Amino acid sequence: VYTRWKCDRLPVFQLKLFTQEYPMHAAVGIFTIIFLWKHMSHCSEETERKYGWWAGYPYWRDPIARRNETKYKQMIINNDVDITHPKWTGCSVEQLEELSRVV
Amino acid sequence: STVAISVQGLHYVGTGLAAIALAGVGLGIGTIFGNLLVACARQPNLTKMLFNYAILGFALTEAIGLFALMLAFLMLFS
Amino acid sequence: STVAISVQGLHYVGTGLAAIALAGVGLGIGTIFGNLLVACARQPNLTKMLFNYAILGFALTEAIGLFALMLAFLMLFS
Amino acid sequence: STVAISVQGLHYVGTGLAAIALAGVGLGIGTIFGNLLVACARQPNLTKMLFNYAILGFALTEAIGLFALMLAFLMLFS
Amino acid sequence: STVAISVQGLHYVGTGLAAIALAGVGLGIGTIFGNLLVACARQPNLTKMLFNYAILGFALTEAIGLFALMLAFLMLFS
Amino acid sequence: STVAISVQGLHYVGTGLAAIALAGVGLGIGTIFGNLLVACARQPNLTKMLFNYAILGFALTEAIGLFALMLAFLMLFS
Amino acid sequence: STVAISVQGLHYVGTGLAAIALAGVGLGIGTIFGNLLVACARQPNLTKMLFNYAILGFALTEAIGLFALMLAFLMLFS
Amino acid sequence: STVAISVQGLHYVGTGLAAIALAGVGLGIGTIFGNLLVACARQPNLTKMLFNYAILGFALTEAIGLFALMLAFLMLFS
Amino acid sequence: LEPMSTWYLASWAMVWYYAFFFWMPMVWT
Amino acid sequence: MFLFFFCDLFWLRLLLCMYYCVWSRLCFIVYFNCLMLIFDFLLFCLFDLYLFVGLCLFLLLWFMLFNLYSLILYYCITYLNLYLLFCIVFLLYIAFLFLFCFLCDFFLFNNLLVGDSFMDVFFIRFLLCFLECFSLLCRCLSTFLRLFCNLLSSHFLLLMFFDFFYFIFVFFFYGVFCYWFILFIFVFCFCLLFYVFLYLLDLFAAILQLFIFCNMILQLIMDFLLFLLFV
Amino acid sequence: SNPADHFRPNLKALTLYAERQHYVDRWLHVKERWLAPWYLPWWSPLFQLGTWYSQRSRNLFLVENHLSYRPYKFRRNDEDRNNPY
Amino acid sequence: YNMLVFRDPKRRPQLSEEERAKVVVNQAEWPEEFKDFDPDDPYKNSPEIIKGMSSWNLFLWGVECAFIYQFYELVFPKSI
Amino acid sequence: MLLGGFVPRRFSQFNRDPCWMFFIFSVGFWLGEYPAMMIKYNARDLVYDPHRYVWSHHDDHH
Amino acid sequence: LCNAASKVQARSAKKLAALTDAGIQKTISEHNANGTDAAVSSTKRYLAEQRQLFHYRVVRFFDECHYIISGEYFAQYTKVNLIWDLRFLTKLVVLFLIGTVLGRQSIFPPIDPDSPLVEALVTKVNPNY
Amino acid sequence: VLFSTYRSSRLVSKEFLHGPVMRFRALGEYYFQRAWNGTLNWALPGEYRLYAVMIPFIYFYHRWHNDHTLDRDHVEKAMIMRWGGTLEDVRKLSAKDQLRVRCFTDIEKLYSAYGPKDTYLQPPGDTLPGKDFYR
Ligand SMILES: CCCCCCCCCCCCCCCCCC(=O)OC[C@H](COP(=O)([O-])OCC(O)COP(=O)([O-])OC[C@@H](COC(=O)CCCCCCCCCCCCCCCCC)OC(=O)CCCCCCCCCCCCCCCCC)OC(=O)CCCCCCCCCCCCCCCCC
Ligand SMILES: CCCCCCCCCCCCCCCCCC(=O)OC[C@H](COP(=O)([O-])OCC(O)COP(=O)([O-])OC[C@@H](COC(=O)CCCCCCCCCCCCCCCCC)OC(=O)CCCCCCCCCCCCCCCCC)OC(=O)CCCCCCCCCCCCCCCCC
Ligand SMILES: CCCCCCCCCCCCCCCCCC(=O)OC[C@H](COP(=O)([O-])OCC(O)COP(=O)([O-])OC[C@@H](COC(=O)CCCCCCCCCCCCCCCCC)OC(=O)CCCCCCCCCCCCCCCCC)OC(=O)CCCCCCCCCCCCCCCCC
Ligand SMILES: CCCCCCCCCCCCCCCCCC(=O)OC[C@H](COP(=O)([O-])OCC(O)COP(=O)([O-])OC[C@@H](COC(=O)CCCCCCCCCCCCCCCCC)OC(=O)CCCCCCCCCCCCCCCCC)OC(=O)CCCCCCCCCCCCCCCCC
Ligand SMILES: CCCCCCCCCCCCCCCCCC(=O)OC[C@H](COP(=O)([O-])OCC[N+](C)(C)C)OC(=O)CCCCCCCCCCCCCCCCC
Ligand SMILES: CCCCCCCCCCCCCCCCCC(=O)OC[C@H](COP(=O)([O-])OCC[N+](C)(C)C)OC(=O)CCCCCCCCCCCCCCCCC
Ligand SMILES: CCCCCCCC/C=C/CCCCCCCC(=O)OC[C@H](COP(=O)(O)OCCN)OC(=O)CCCCCCC/C=C/CCCCCCCC
Ligand SMILES: CCCCCCCC/C=C\CCCCCCCC(=O)O[C@H](COC(=O)CCCCCCC/C=C/CCCCCCCC)COP(=O)(O)OCCN
Repeated sequence: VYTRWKCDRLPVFQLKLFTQEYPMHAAVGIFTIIFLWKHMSHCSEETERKYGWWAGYPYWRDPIARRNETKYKQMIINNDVDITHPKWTGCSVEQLEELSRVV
Repeated sequence: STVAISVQGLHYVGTGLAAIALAGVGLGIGTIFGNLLVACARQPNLTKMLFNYAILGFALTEAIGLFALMLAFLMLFS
Repeated sequence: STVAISVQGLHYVGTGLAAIALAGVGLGIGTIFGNLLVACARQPNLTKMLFNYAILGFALTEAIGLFALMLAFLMLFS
Repeated sequence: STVAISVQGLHYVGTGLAAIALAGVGLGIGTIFGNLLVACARQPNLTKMLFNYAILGFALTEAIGLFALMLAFLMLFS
Repeated sequence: STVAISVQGLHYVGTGLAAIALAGVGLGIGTIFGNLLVACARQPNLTKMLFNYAILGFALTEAIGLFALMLAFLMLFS
Repeated sequence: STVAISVQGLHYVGTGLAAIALAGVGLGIGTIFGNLLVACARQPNLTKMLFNYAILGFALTEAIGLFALMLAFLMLFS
Repeated sequence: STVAISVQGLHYVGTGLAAIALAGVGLGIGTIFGNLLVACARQPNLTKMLFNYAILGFALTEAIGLFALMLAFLMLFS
Repeated sequence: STVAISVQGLHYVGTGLAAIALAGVGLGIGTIFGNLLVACARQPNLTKMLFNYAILGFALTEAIGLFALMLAFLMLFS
Repeated sequence: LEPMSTWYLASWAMVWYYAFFFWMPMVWT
Repeated sequence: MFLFFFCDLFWLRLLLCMYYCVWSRLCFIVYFNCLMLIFDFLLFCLFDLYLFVGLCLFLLLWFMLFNLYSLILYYCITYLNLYLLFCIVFLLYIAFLFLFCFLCDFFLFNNLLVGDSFMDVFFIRFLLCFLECFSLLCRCLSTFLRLFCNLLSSHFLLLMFFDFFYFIFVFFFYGVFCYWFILFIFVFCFCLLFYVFLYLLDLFAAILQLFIFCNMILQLIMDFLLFLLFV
Repeated sequence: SNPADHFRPNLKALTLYAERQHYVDRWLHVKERWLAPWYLPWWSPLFQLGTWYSQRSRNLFLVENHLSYRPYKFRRNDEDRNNPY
Repeated sequence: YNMLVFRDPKRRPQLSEEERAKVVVNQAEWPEEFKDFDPDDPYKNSPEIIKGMSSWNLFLWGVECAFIYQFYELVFPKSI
Repeated sequence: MLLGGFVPRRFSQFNRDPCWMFFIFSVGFWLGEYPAMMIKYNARDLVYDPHRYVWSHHDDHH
Repeated sequence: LCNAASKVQARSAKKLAALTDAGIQKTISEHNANGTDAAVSSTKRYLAEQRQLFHYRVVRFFDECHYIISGEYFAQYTKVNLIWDLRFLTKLVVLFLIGTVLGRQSIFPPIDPDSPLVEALVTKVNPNY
Repeated sequence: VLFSTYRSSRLVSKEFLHGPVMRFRALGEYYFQRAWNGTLNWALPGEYRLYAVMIPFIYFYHRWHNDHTLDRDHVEKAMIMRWGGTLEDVRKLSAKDQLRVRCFTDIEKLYSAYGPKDTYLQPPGDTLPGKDFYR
């Protein structure tokens, strides 16, 4: 005789279980997952340094700095960003050259 | 030498101490109701009379709590 | 060296401690109104006499409550 | 000389004192249920009437606890 | 180095502590009247002699309260 | 002169005070189960209803104690 | 460095603590009389022998209170 | 002026206060066992249910004891 | 204390959500 | 931020696969009350009162695979976080509560207004109603908090005691050969007794706490169930 | 401290980071790609489910006029209470 | 008997005293493993899994494994 | 549930079942690792790190 | 001090009588009748047998060496032999480690003069140890 | 039409890997499918031998993982911080020196909260390097 658990395959039984057996529970679970990923899915660098490492943050190599450096280099190279633009520096290119000659 | 000091965080401590008086009030209320159940379980036909007296006791112990609450508020806002 | 110090916030602390005296007073009232229910059930014919004695006990306990309350207020506005 | 001092950590101490009020509330609730158990064993036929008065007691005693918690939250966040 | 300090506000703290002893007195009063009602219900014929003894218990317990209260007032004004 | 001070270590003392509320919780739980055994000894057939109400009372008492823990952990990490 | 400090007002604090010792003394006396009323109600013919023992208990309890009171006054005058 | 202070030894004080919670726990256990003996005296045949319920409650009071002990260790080793 | 932490709470709760939505059916059948 | 980690049940999953490829009877259940809600015959409920059985069994199995095996040293309770337990209890409790509320039967809440008509509605009955509606959410919070903190405290105590035992056993065993061997023997016997007592206590409390975690949810369900009588 | 460190997951393998802007934009692109085709009319329940709630939330954000300051969600340092920046 | 928390199961008697007394015991039919059977030590004559492998030998093997685990680095240390 | 199974009467019988053989081997490991720690960590030639005061976990977590 | 001794003696006597070994009981009875010590006699018998079996051990060693070298041992190799060989290897390893420790007369390797750990040796609390 | 929703739509023959599967089931069933193996909610079996076997194995593999993956991080951190603050500085030492340092770290772990506090608190007047040695 027909029974959901014995005859249906696992994905079908899962859908039936969470749609016609525990639908409210599934709905609340999805709600909670969305909330968690919307408000509890960020970690600042200081937080990672304080608690994000098993034995502590190895300041002697600063892996966060290398990670950010790789990120920014990849972004600049791929997107063809002119980091010498006045908006990034706040001064004209000629002023930048003058400063370079000064320092 | 004469030194006058004004600690503006001490009023918190005084407020907490007053709240401890509520411990002797809430417990007192429970004692009244605890004896009420035994009294009711003995003479249930008198429940309508005992309940009024039980309320009267709560109206007095609670009044004492207000005095402690009043001090907890005066110091917490002064 | 001679040093004289005047801490002003301490008047709050004394006020809070006196409020704790009400804990026993409020609890004591509950005991009276707790036994009253038991006594009434055993002898419902004597509710009036027992009730009067319960009020007497409440007044006596309240007297101590005001004594502590007086000390609390005096140390609060002083 | 006039010196005014503001110790922040003091707001923590006042909060801890207020929490002690829960000791009386917690004990008072248990006393009510303690009498309820024996009250029903005496008269099982009244396991409904007695139960109504017990939860009435829990709510009245818990009401005092709200004030204690309110003071704690009104001083911890202050 | 030798340093002598004289804090004026400490006398408030001692006064509040002396007031706490009143709780042991106030609760004691309720106990006497808590059992007086039961005794009256048990033996109504002795409503008079028991009442006199209860008053005596109040007197002795009250006398202890005044002894503590004397210390409370002495330090409040000194 | 105006002086503002922020002590790190005062968040520990308040935490310990909140834990004291657990004393009035553990005792309250013991009171319920102490009465449960007597109630079972008096009306043993009714063990189930007594047991369920004991759990209800235990649940309510624990809820209060946790509120003390909530404050205890809030201050400990603050 | 070696520093010797002499705080004056502390004797008020110690004296207040000794006053609290009378809380149990006051409660203990009330307990004796409370049991006396029940014992008299149970055995009304023994209204004198019970009274004598109650006086003996009060005297012993009072002595304990007096022991504490001696320290309370002695520190207040030190 | 802004002043930041870091007191080291305060963590000891909070540790001791939490340990006080065990006073309401150890006593709570004694209450359960105290009732157990009485219950076993008047229902010897039903010792199985009474003993099991005593040990069940002893764990629901030991939990609260463990609650405080954890905070004590946190404030003692950190 | 990590048990009191929230800087990676979502990834931490994904374990329970996977257990509830994907392993419970297998244990059920 | 996305962290990739794994639960500490892989060996237990393997054992479950090995031992349960064939059927076997189950007769001992930690929380048996989820299968017998009605004790008086002829009483029946139109509400799906047996919906909680599957979740109860799965939760018992999961929490037992985690907590009971956590006594073994170095075993990790991967789910031990306050807010994660909050999420679990929120899911279960709020799901059942919304099941009751979606029924769109307002009369079901009549019992919230505690007491009788003879008590002041605004100043007595209504306040108590507010307090009880607060108590429901407090019950949810209490369940999750108790489950978290029992485990945390027990394991803290076990770790501390084991550290003390290791210290004394390693750095003071030589006293066996010395003249003060009796003191060390007494201390060692005391430590063994305490070790056994702690393990037994933790084993019993781990199962009791699951009894109570499931009992709170079942109590929530029972607080809104109405039984009809067959005629 | 040391006892407290024993309550951590013991099988951490990898950590990946992604800015909210980037993956939000990618999700928006995916949603636009799947909701663009003509055979999904704007009045269909699916399209409204996809778009209306997001539009409402963004509009609520834009209309917001708060007298207080809300520090940037993704600062480098948010552990300092006396430095919202 | 018990070994820590492990208790040896015991079979409940099924025969009454009258019927039991009429039973004739013939250990000749019993297997060699179970002769002079004692409930307090039913496995006294049980054969060893490995001939010549005593329990103490396995205990010493475990002790030696622990000693190796603790002392190998002392003889063959390796750089970080 | 602790219902049944082979239960050796004494130490000498632990070799009568493979599972209990593994169990006694594990017990031997457990109990013998302690004397090894005693010998290793109480040795005469063991020396504290000269730089032990350079850094410690106490300053790190503080 | 005397009651405890009597109790211990009684317990040992009960246990000694409990054993149902015919040979052990016979030897105990004979030695008690003669007033001699059975355990010491057993020790002397064992030592004499070992002294007389030394060359038997040598012959067995050579025979076992021939058996192993001939390859006959590996012809009938089984899992039990594998278990025994693993036990043998473990004993060899632990013995080697113990031998190294005794040879250098120190649990830890000695510190070279050029090592930075020499300071620790200089700062010993008790130079005698 | 593309995929069947019924488990009866077999993908392999009934005799596929019959032998190995039967051996696996034989291993599973010999000790578990018994009357005295009455589980408690599928988690706690009744067979004593199951405990006796599994508890040691679980402890062994957990301890191996902890020693070779988790505590190693703390040990390496201590070695780096106490001997230059860089990995190359530690590698400049010999294997014996690293062994000494790691065993001192183990000593500290065993001492914990009950050991002498001179292992991390420098007594006044001590000649050993301080915290600012490498700064
Ligand atoms: C008539 C024809 C006769 C033909 C005769 C032929 C005879 C000769 C043999 C033929 C050749 C072999 C055939 C296959 C044998 C398979 C083994 C077997 O026998 O199994 C037993 C059994 C035999 O069949 P049967 O018993 O006759 O019938 C089965 C029942 O009818 C229904 O079963 P059920 O429903 O009860 O259960 C099915 C399944 C439940 O259903 C499913 O799982 C199916 C759905 C799974 C989906 C998972 C992916 C989802 C991803 C998200 C969605 C993506 C959407 C993308 C959209 C498009 C994007 C563009 O159950 C399970 O999951 C549990 C069993 C799992 C087995 C264990 C798997 C791991 C083994 C690892 C061993 C090796 C370890 C490493 C060794 C290393 C050594 C160094 O078969 C199965 O159980 C089938 C299991 C299938 C699992 C699939 C999992 C896939 C995971 C990887 C996905 C990779 C994706 C990559 C994407 C990359 C993108 C960049
Ligand atoms: C082609 C797919 C469909 C395309 C679109 C079609 C047309 C539209 C459909 C409906 C759209 C609904 C719009 C929102 C309605 C109201 C709800 C709401 O507020 O939503 C907020 C937000 C949407 O943003 P929005 O408000 O519309 O506008 C942007 C805002 O400005 C953003 O503001 P915000 O502050 O809220 O932003 C924070 C963050 C907030 O984002 C979140 O919080 C994400 C939450 C995700 C919820 C997932 C629900 C399903 C859970 C199933 C059970 C999982 C159990 C645990 C499993 C753990 C281990 C895998 O927002 C986002 O970044 C949104 C990104 C959403 C990405 C969704 C990817 C789903 C992946 C599922 C993986 C499942 C793996 C199973 C493997 C099993 C293998 C055996 O998130 C969601 O709507 C989440 C649910 C999305 C459901 C989409 C349809 C079903 C899934 C289709 C893709 C499946 C991929 C499978 C990959 C497998 C790899 C192996
Ligand atoms: C960039 C680097 C790479 C990484 C990229 C990642 C991309 C991420 C995208 C962004 C995602 C954002 C959100 C992330 C949230 C994470 C949350 C989280 O982790 O929470 C903890 C939580 C922990 O869960 P749990 O309690 O540990 O249980 C989950 C376990 O899977 C166990 O649970 P269970 O046992 O209940 O699961 C059911 C299980 C039932 O049991 C089994 O099936 C047994 C097997 C279990 C496998 C799974 C366990 C994995 C164990 C560790 C890894 C194994 C070794 C890998 C070796 C790698 C070597 C490099 O069945 C399966 O797992 C089905 C798969 C079976 C595969 C069999 C393949 C056989 C191949 C045979 C080939 C033969 C070729 C012959 C050729 C001959 C030629 C001559 O994680 C989850 O719940 C799942 C999170 C997954 C989120 C989706 C991620 C996106 C998909 C990534 C796929 C990458 C594929 C490419 C990799 C290439 C190598 C590098
Ligand atoms: C740095 C390098 C320094 C190098 C220094 C130099 C090194 C040496 C170089 C050479 C020097 C010249 C040669 C000297 C040889 C001396 C040895 C000798 O020949 O002995 C033969 C001699 C027998 O010769 P015999 O009389 O001709 O025998 C006639 C028959 O053959 C008898 O046949 P049998 O059938 O009797 O055979 C068995 C017999 C024969 O077995 C042996 O041969 C034994 C091994 C012989 C060598 C012993 C060397 C000892 C050297 C010092 C320790 C080093 C470690 C030894 C490890 C031994 C492991 C077995 O077993 C015994 O001897 C038994 C002795 C143990 C009795 C245990 C009884 C304890 C009762 C406690 C009751 C307490 C109650 C208190 C109540 C209080 C109430 C208030 O046996 C002994 O002298 C035995 C001495 C055992 C001393 C053990 C001390 C251990 C440490 C103290 C205890 C600490 C832990 C426990 C404390 C518990 C709390 C109190
Ligand atoms: C170190 C600090 C520690 C702090 C710790 C603090 C406690 C943290 C505890 C976390 C774990 C426990 C979580 C329990 C669950 C909490 C749930 C919660 O509050 O989440 C609310 C949050 C609130 O969402 P929100 O934050 O996006 O709100 C938007 C509001 N505006 C735009 C004004 C800013 O919900 C979610 O996160 C899920 C939202 C999507 C799912 C629901 C969609 C339908 C909404 C229907 C109504 C509106 C649309 C109209 C009707 C439908 C039309 C189609
Ligand atoms: C229903 C109730 C069940 C009760 C079971 C009772 C079990 C009794 C165990 C007796 C002692 C066993 C000792 C084993 C020693 C192993 C080797 C070793 O070194 O370990 C030392 C370890 C640790 O000892 P340690 O802490 O002294 O180690 C010292 C090591 N240093 C110094 C480095 C720190 O011992 C344990 O922790 C064992 C505790 C066991 C507690 C009981 C666990 C019960 C729950 C799990 C049951 C699993 C059953 C699975 C069945 C299959 C399921 C499908
Ligand atoms: C639906 C496709 C329409 C267009 C035609 C595409 C043909 C591509 C060439 C395929 C050659 C190999 C075919 C092998 C047999 C496939 C049998 C099959 O589909 O069975 C599904 C079967 C599972 O069946 P059950 O659910 O257990 O029960 C089925 C009974 N109801 O699935 C499998 O096992 C996977 C088999 C995959 C085979 C390859 C399929 C490739 C499809 C590609 C489609 C896209 C167009 C390709 C164009 C190619 C041009 C050269
Ligand atoms: C080549 C080995 C020879 C072995 C002979 C041993 C003879 C020992 C006789 C005296 C023993 C008691 C000595 C008391 C003083 C010990 C002090 C101490 O610990 O000193 C260690 C010596 O200690 C050790 O190394 C040994 C520790 C204990 C070893 C244990 C051996 C195995 C025990 C197995 C126990 C199993 C259970 C048996 C229970 C029986 C009783 C119930 C050396 O270092 P110090 O210079 O003193 O200070 C170091 C500071 N940097």
